[PDB]
Amino acid sequence: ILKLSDFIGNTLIVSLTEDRILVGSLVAVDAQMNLLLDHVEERMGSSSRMMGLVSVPRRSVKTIMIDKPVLQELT
Amino acid sequence: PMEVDSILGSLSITDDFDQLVDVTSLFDELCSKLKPEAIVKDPRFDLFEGTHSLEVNNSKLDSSLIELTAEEIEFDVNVAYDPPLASVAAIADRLLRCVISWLNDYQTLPTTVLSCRYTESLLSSLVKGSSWCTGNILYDKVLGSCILGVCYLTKFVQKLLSAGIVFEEEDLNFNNMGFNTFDNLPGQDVVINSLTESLQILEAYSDDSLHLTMLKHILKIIICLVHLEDHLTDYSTKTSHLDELIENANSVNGIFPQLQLSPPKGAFSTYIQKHRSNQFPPRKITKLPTDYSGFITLANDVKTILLVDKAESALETYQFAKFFNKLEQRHVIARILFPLFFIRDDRTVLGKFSYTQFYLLHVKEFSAQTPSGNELIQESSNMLLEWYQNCSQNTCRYRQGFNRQLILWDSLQAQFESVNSQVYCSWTYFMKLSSMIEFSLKGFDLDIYKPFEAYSMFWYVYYLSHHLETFLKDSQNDIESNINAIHSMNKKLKKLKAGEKKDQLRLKYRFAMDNEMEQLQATKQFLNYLLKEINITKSLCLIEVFQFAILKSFGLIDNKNSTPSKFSNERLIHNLRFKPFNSIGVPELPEYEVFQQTLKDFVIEEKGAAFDIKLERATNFIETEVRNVVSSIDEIMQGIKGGDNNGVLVTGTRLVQELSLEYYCKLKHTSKALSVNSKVIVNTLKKNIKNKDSHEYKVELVHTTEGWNYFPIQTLRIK
Amino acid sequence: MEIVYKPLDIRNEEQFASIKKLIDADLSEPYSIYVYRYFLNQWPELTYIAVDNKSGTPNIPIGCIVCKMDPHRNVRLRGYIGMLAVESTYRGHGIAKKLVEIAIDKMQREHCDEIMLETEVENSAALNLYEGMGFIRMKRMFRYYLNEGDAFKLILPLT
Ligand SMILES: [Cl-]
Ligand SMILES: [Cl-]
Ligand SMILES: [Cl-]
Repeated sequence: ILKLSDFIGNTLIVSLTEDRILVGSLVAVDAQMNLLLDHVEERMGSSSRMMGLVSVPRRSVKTIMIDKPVLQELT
Repeated sequence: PMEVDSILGSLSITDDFDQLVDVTSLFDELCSKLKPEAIVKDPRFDLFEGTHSLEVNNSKLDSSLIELTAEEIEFDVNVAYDPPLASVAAIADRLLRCVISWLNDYQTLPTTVLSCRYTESLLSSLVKGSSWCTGNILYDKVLGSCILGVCYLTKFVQKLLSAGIVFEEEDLNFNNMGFNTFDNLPGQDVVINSLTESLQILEAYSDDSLHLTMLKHILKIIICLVHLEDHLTDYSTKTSHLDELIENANSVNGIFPQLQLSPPKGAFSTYIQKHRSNQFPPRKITKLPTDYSGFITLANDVKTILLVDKAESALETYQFAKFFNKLEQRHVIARILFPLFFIRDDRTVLGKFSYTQFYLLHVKEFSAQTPSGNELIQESSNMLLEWYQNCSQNTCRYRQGFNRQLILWDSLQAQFESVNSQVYCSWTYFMKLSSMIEFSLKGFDLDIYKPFEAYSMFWYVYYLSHHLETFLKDSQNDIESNINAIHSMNKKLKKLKAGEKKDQLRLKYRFAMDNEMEQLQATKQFLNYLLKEINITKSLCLIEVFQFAILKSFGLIDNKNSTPSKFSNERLIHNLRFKPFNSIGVPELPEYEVFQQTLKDFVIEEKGAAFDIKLERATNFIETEVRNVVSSIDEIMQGIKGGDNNGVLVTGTRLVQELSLEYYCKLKHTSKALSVNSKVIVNTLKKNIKNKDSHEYKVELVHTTEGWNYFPIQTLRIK
Repeated sequence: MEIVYKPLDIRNEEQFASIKKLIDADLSEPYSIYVYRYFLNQWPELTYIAVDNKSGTPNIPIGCIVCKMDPHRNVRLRGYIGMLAVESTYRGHGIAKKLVEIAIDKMQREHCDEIMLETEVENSAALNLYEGMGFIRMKRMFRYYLNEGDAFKLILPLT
């Protein structure tokens, strides 16, 4: 069985509404699925850049993905 | 979009992770079970850290959504835009005015120097180990040298900020967006040679145009800015490059109206905020200065810094610190430069004295007594150096620096007191009490105090000034006692006939004259100046207190908030205002009841003819004391002009003679304005009592434009 | 107009979003969702809203105040006023003053020793509102609001 508490501190892949994708460590999540991510890397096509601490609202998140080996480690 | 690398790059995004699983569904189920108030987070993590977070799809918090024009998006450094000379000159011009906007106008580095695509290009190649090839000599060689000069400048500013002299992101912004050039950026000799070589290319041009003259002056200006590091690396006091910077800035200003400049579109943009790693919200580019006058201000402020090297006494440095940054806030580069130029690498002051020698010089000139590595002296010397460094802070941090000093001076004085070292205890007391007074009056310049608080602060400073004058008067009496003791020896010698005991007295007397007399006279005349200055401060505070008491006598102001509220009381508000002085033992902070009783003795509670007679005594004092203050200021101004060798006053203002005169001139203006305003108030209020439909007035603390705003004018104004 | 001042309901999600819209309109530089979550989730009892009961939209917030409190030094509780916003159509009716009064009253009943806020030195209306309640300026911060100028640190002592 799983909880959100198991996920915090682990890198997540969050594709946004646009072609941009965010890779960051999950810091906090609230009841409305607003996420706060640290050490965020913004990937758009060829380009990549760091953006630090970013919060992503509900409407902005297209999908949430985690690495397979990391996911099994949390359990 | 259509570009090849962005297309193929989409497949490479997931390459780093071998296997990814979608967990969007699991996240929504769990979040639904959470109570609305709940947040899932690490227990150690504090939610205050998230208060400085970005937010996607928020225009004001998302730099990825910055709107750029086609020229801004497609700008290429390798294209030689036409016309080349005019475009290169326009590029260099805007970059220099970006330098001014950054340092003079306190704009951010990403929106000024880093907004240029050429500086970004050079810094990016420099990180690895001009960075663009256009095939045109103006872009590749001349403009490349310009960018290198400015990039050398910002690197030097980084070294200045590393010393921790001033406060980051307040006096000077240095968000360089993760740029670290290591040792790859060339040394000063290479940069100056590169700029000189571009100058010779411009000499070769047979045709002479205004744009060409512009570029020649810009190039020489950049050379001067690169030479600013000479004042720290070699502690040079030479003003040649600083004078050239002024001349070239003046020549460019006359050229500005004659021609029109247009940099290539997209040369300066917010592009770097959108694509380079950025942890901050996007910011628009602020309007740039229209001329090069900011370089003139920078050059003269730095020239003023180098003057302190000519100091020959502790009093000359002390008065330099009191005045060099006092009339108006100096350029931030000059304000960083002064403590680094004053307190040098080899742990010496100006390369002349050690820290303890410098401290003992202050005690000697104030007390006229020889000492005849102590921990108390080591701490006192560090305390004194921090006092000098606080002088070059901005106008707000300057007052805040005294918060730390007052309790440290007090503790230091009490520690000297416990070991019965009364000479150092005396000098520490002078510095503490002078700092208490300076800290309090500085609040009026910053408009910290509301009009109803004006009596409390002005009377407290009068109270402090009275104790300082009493202390100084006793100090000067001790000096005179020592002077008369030497004089009495000479009187006794004349009575004595030739004998062996007369040889002893002549021996004692000659040593005193050779080793003690000259310093006693200098200290006596120095204390004479301090007594005149503190009596001016004392009189001005009293004049303000009388003015307040006249206003309250007519019912126009009170020493508390006019509209009461349920939440607080006047005693708590009074104690909060005087909290900084609460832990100082000598002089004791007067109790709340003493503040109230003192005001009652000033306020005229009588009515009618009895009121009129007491009011006349108060107004006559203001007018009479203002004229006496003007006479005292005039005497000080004569002494400043005459110098320190005229036998009456010693002011030590040789290095800041013009600035100290300008200060007392402003002080004289305020004094006259206080008297004029007292007459206006009395004439207005006598007419107002007569009329039943009297006006409703409020009191405002008004700054005199050419005055000294430690003593604002308490002005009536119709509501 | 029939203005009603009530504490925040943390369970109401629409009430939450309405507060964000009000505060964001006034700000030159905005706050993230987690700025609001830092205040409202940890000090829900220190955020108040104003609603017009006789308006067409009765329960929509037309004004709000957001506050926190923490120990300062070790011995004193410092209340803090983070945000104050009043809708443009409802300005000039003393609504902001009533929101400050009800928030300070709550923080005083929570044994705050003092209330602290920052404001622009050029914000005459804010200075007049706070200093009229007993606040005094304790500090001036150089270019605290960047090109909008310096700030004053205002403190109202309660104990
Ligand atoms: Cl441009
Ligand atoms: Cl000692
Ligand atoms: Cl008082």
